[PDB]
Amino acid sequence: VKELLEAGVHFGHERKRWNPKFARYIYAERNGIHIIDLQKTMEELERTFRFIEDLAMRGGTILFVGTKKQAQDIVRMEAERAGMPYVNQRWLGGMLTNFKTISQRVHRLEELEALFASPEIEERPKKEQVRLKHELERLQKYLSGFRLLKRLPDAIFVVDPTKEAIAVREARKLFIPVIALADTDSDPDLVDYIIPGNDDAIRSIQLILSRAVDLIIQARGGVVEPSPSYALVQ
Amino acid sequence: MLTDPIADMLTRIRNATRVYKESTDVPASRFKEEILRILAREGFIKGYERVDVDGKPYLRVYLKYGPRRQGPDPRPEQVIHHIRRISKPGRRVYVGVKEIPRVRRGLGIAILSTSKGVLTDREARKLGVGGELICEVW
RNA sequence: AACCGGAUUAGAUACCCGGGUAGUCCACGCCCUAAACGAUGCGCGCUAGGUCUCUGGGUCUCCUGGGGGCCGAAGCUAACGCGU
RNA sequence: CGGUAAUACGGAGGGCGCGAGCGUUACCCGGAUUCACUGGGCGUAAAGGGCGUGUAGGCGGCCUGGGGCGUCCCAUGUGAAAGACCACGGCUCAACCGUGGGGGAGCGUGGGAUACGCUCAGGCUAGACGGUGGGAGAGGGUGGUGGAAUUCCCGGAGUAGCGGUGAAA
Repeated sequence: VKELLEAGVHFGHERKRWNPKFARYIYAERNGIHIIDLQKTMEELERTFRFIEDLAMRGGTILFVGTKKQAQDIVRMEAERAGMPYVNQRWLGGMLTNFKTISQRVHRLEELEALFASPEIEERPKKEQVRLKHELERLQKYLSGFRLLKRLPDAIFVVDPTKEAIAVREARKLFIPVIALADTDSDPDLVDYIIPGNDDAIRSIQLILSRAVDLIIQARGGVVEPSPSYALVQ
Repeated sequence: MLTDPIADMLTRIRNATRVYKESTDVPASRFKEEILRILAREGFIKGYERVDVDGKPYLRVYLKYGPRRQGPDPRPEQVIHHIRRISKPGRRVYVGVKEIPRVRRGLGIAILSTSKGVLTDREARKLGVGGELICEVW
């Protein structure tokens, strides 16, 4: 069930803010805007999903990254609808790269789940009370989907590679293959498996992402509903 | 007008490949054709073909690269890493058969024009003839 | 410019003030220098784009020439930068 | 390096390097791609001529044919000896020496090739120039004319100052 779904309103997006590297994956410039060829979207989408399968079934790990308004919450869903880690709030420099050291923050996060419910729940010099228990805040805020990552991922799934270029560059440095939902800002050449689509339309992001998580579960049996994600659409 | 049609061609090719174009034109001459077939035969270009663009003869040259490479910067390796004119109209160059250079322990090639015709260096060594050392590739 | 004065100043052949000749303006003939600077010789082909603008043409949200600017692909550079 | 702790001076011990030599000075090549042919450069490092016009000179688009000057190939002649190089040899070795062998650009002669460069003879229109139509412009030369302002002269009116500076004069 694809075909026209994307053609809902999730074809073409950005306008003359382009990157001529994307000249291939475009149909026409109607009414001032760029409109992306969907035949080609599919051509790529298969190969891309086919990648997902082959490493999904092998029991891989995809690191999901979306931070635009229009993604964000739709990432902490489908990622968690998959047990797959995600970055949602802000991409920290060296997440893949300085990983060992960024991890030390998770090493130190879950020292607080301990003292969440412990003899240290309503005691200790109680200015420390809030500050320690408001330190977990920064921690829970940024490392929500990141705590699961215990080893470097086998892939990264991105929704805007020119927004998330800092992550991508980290990937490729580590040869971690880059998967991305990407439109006419983004430089294809450094996106390994490409889903030429729409970095912005909240509909588009979901239509694609959710369905890609579907294969991640289909490759381990037990698919469900249209999935807990239909946004505050209006 | 154009001062070195051949040198211009090598360049057009050089320039196209570094941005990884799939194709280039070069206005057409029979001598240009003869050089092209060497590149072609020796595995540097996918091939050329004649076309007439805006009413006048060009040769469409089809370039040829490597596989998308691994890490940061996935740009392919070039098949033609180094194409270079030797005998320019300023300083014309002629080797005899004894002085024909071997480009890069053989992994290269030197297009070289003789009275037996346009040849690689091994072709010309074998045929036993020298001439205008045209350029070199690898 | 010079020079003649007034100031200021340790002095002040200067900076400030008041005067003032050559000169600056014109004609003709000389002089031929300069940070005569984009400190980048002339011509031609080739090599992403975005944007501002002067001037043509066209089917006139855009396209297509020729100029003037900035940012910037590839590449270049010791760097700063340069980048149709 | 040396100004009271000197591995840098002078000395001694020791050690390093060579050895019937070891140092010194002079000169040549080197390294020096530091005159760059191989093999460099000129925005700010030294380096673009203040700008043009165009003399000689250098360089020259696409197609065909003739000539074969450049270029290339074959043969041949020349390239003395010594030297250099490889072998074998003669002085007990070597230095020295002897015998033999091997190349070689360059130039001459005869023959041959014609892709490129040259030349001659035709072609072509993409470079250049021209035709017709249209455009913007402090591009240049000559005459002419306009308003604002300064200075001076004349008149009216009017009175004790103006000016100038940081302050003054």
